Amino acid sequence: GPLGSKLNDILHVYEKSKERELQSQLFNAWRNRFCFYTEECNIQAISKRNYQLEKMVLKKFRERLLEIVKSEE
Amino acid sequence: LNSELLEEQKQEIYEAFSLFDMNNDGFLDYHELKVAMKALGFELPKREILDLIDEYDSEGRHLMKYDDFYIVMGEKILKRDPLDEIKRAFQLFDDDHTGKISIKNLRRVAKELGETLTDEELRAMIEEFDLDGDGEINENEFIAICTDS
Amino acid sequence: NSELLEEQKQEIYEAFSLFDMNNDGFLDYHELKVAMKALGFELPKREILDLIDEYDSEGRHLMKYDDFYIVMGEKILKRDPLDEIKRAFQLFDDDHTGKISIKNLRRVAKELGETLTDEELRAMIEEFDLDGDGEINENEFIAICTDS
Repeated sequence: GPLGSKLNDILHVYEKSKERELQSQLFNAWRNRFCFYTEECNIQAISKRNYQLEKMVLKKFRERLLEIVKSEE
Repeated sequence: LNSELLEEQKQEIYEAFSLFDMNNDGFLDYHELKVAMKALGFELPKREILDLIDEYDSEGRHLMKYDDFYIVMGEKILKRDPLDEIKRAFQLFDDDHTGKISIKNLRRVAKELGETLTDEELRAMIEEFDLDGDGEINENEFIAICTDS
Repeated sequence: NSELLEEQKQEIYEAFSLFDMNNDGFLDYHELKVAMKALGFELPKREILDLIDEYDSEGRHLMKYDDFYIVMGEKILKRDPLDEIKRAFQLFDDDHTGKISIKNLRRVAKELGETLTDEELRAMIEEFDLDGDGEINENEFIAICTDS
């Protein structure tokens, strides 16, 4: 009555729940890609950086160990 | 390719029809059908609905059989451009109709979904996808969030 | 270009590969950000977006590997070697004692698959530890990592 025909009311309730599930889904997708790039990938990126920097230092160790051995004969 | 209806899609058709079969007889009349199509996103002018009914009717009644509904809605669903849904969603984020999703917009969405996110979390969510730098998310930016390329 | 170490060439290649989700030729803004992060570079958003534009002579708003190599090349060569030593020092000094302990060293080796023997580590402390604490502080670490 004050909210339309029974038929038209059924429609309203339906559209609302759909609008809600649309906002929920896409908000979730948004939030997922946000965590992908700022959490998952960030940790991968920091790991690669830190790993290569450590590699660099151990290559240095190797080189010096030689120099020490070469340091006597 | 997508030559067939997925399960969510067949489900959508069934549910929509079920909502408006008021005498529960596996048939919709013109008034019932008009709103059933609105529900699916397929609004048609009076005479086009009627033309559709006449096209699938063997015995002169302004009724539509579920099996027929299923076919007709089915091909309409397959032709659905997924972008329309993204753009429609953008409207629903943009309460105040500014063409942009601001932090106040997004906070409202989160709260409505029952999520509990600090304003910093909300600010950071925009920051990562705000390309032009104005601190809000425009339509093209939103589309980019909901895509793979 | 042709003045980078082999390690560095490999380093640039790996970072890019890590965040190439389509395995196509390029990265977008988000993949680029973390790619550079992997090489130790952290630019402001505007900078990264400006950087894409300069080399996107195509209009796709993606960044080509060819271009990534050239620009990261120059940045890597412009790395201050001493900051790298210092950043690396912090990575070794897990527990922040200000000295690289024998266990600090043995830990990293595990992580990298590497193994270094007791003899190697004493020959290392003997040569470079000048305090007498049997450990390596930052200055001692610099002497190790710099060519002399």
